[PDB]
Order: sequence, then structure tokens, then C-alpha cells
Amino acid sequence: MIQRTPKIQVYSRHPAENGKSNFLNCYVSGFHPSDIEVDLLKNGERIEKVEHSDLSFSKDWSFYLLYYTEFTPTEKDEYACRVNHVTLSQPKIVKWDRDM
Amino acid sequence: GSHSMRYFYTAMSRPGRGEPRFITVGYVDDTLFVRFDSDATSPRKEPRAPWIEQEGPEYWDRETQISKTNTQTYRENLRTALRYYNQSEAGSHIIQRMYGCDVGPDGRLLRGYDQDAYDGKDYIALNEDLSSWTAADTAAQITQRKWEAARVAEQLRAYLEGLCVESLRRYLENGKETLQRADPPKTHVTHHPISDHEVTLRCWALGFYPAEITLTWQRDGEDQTQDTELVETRPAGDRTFQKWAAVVVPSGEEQRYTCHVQHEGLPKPLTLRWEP
Amino acid sequence: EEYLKAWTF
Repeated sequence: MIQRTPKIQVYSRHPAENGKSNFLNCYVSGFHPSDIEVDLLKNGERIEKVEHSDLSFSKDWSFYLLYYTEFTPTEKDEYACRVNHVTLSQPKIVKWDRDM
Repeated sequence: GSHSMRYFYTAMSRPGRGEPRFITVGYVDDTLFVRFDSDATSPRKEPRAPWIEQEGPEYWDRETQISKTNTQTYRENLRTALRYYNQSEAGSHIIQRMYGCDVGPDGRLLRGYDQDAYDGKDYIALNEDLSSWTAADTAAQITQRKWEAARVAEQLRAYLEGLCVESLRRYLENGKETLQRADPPKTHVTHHPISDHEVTLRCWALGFYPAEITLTWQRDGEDQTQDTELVETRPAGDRTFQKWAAVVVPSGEEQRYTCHVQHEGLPKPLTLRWEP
Repeated sequence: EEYLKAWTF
């Protein structure tokens, strides 16, 4: 049967401002089947207690979820989403970039 | 404005790992108001919006019952789907349903829906007439025959023109401070040099509700569909949505490009430029 | 508000 690979975006709820508290989000979308593993990373390492939205889907039946955690961005602290799904042979890492 | 209510079911089998998970989520437009999960500690329909908390204990009991009964229903459906497609009982499969109603600004039924999919593929859909069905294949025609025999469309039709629109009308009045407020996008154009010879112009839209939005770039008043990178509208986490459109442009040519924004919360469409 | 019934395949 047929499988669709997740689309990935890492972004903040509000425009990033160093030392100013915010939310880091990872929005995975366009995927099928529904099972997915998404981590938010801080300098390479799994942020604990990340929360997520309830499983829903679009008109084409492809699923989507928001994963989110509080964060205070800084100059040098790197941030990323790490995503795995049956469609991917390896976990996909996507870095946070304040201009994306 | 025009509005919609939708219920989304996902039923996911997981052989070796218990009975299929059943999830239901309800939406008015782009706002989730209710949820149910069979994998919850004590599964019930839960409020997800302040304007639904209103409804009394009987509402919550009656809605929970519906979801517990439908858990069994969609679990049977999954077993049946295996047989109709001659599939093994070792694989994991998914059934989804969407159903609900659209209403116009006077709150009259614009159209109703009832659609199922199996493994991300169309299975059966109630047609727009609310009287007939479209089966995607010979498996789904068995269901159609069963549903035709049982006069299912008639029953959906009574619901869709009746309770679906009555409740959405009530939800809209109770949640009118948010459901009937459109928030316009906050828009700006950013500038990111790529090379000596090329730059990215990125047109942002932030803080908007509902999710619908058009963001386009023009060069000398001509649409740049092929030459624009357009991200999927993403949620911010505070009810609002975000989007951006990007164009790579030659150095010195930034003023030939204009960003155009259309959104419900905007009385007229917007035109933005890179403003150095 | 949901509809009472769902029907099997």
C-alpha cells in the first residue's frame, strides 16, 4: 500500500529575540500512515516533556501534528527537529533558522 | 462569514499491540473544540475550547457514548475491510472519516459531507445531493449496497440539515468572540543576500486567523508562480497561523517585485515591497 | 454535536 513522507518545518510562535521567552514548534504534515516520531533538540540533545496536538488530517487524508515546547532563544544555542517515519530510512534533522 | 463544523475519525489497527486506536477531533473552522481518544486513561469526549465548556453534563455523556459506540463500529469496519481486500491480519491499517456541514452568513446549510478513506485512499463518499454514494472500488460497492438497503443517506441528510446546522449555529453564538473574529496577517518583506548576484525576498504573514490566505509575488505585475517558494500554512500554537512566500531575485532588482496578500481579516488586499 | 449512528462497512 501507499505511504506519504512528512513535510517538516521548525519555527517559533513569535519572531525570535535573544533572551526573550518563546515557543519552538515542529509542524509535521502531509504524511501517511499516522505513526511518527518527532523530537525537539537543543544543541543536539532531546528536549524533555515536549507536547503535541491531537491527531488530525487534511482533505487529502494526510495527517498533521504540531510538537511544541517553551524556549528562550540565544545567539549560540542551536535548535532542531528530528523526525522519523516508515517512509524515511534515516531520521531527518531540520535545524531551526530564525529567518525561516 | 461562512462557517463549517467537521468531525474527523481515525481508526488505526496495530496487530500484536491491542485493539485499534480510535481518535475523534471536532472543528469549527480552524478551531478544535472537542477530542476523544480510546487510548486515554478514562476515554471521554473532552472540551478543547472555552465556548464548549458551557454545555452541560448530559451533552458530555451523550457525546462520549457516541464515541465509545463508534470505537466498536470502526473496529468492525477494519476487520471487514481486511476481508473485502483479501488482506492478512498481520498488517496495520487505517480508516478515516470526515463528516459535517458548511453554512453561509445567514447560517443556512451550504452543503453537507460524509467521507471514508481506507489506508489514505478514497473508499466511500456521500455525494453532495445527500441521497447517493460514490464507491471508489468493488470493495466499497458492497458497503454502498448495504447502506442503500439501510437508507443511510436519508439518515445523514436529516442530521446534516438538522442537528449539524443547529449545533454549529449555537457554537458560533457562544464562541462568537473568537469564531466570528478574523485576525489579519501581520506582514513584512525580508532581504537575505544569496551571492553577489542574487538575493532572497521573503514575504511573511503572521498572526492570522482563519488559516485561508493567498500570498503571491509579482515581477513587473506578472505572477511568479513557478519562481516562488511557498511554505504550507503552519499553526503558531496560539490559534493563529503563519505563512511565507519567497523569491530569489537579481541584485539591484528588488523594486520590480511586489508581495500580494489576501485574507478575510483584510478589507482590501495588500501590496508590500522590500523597504530598505 | 455528532450524529447518534454510524453504520458498518
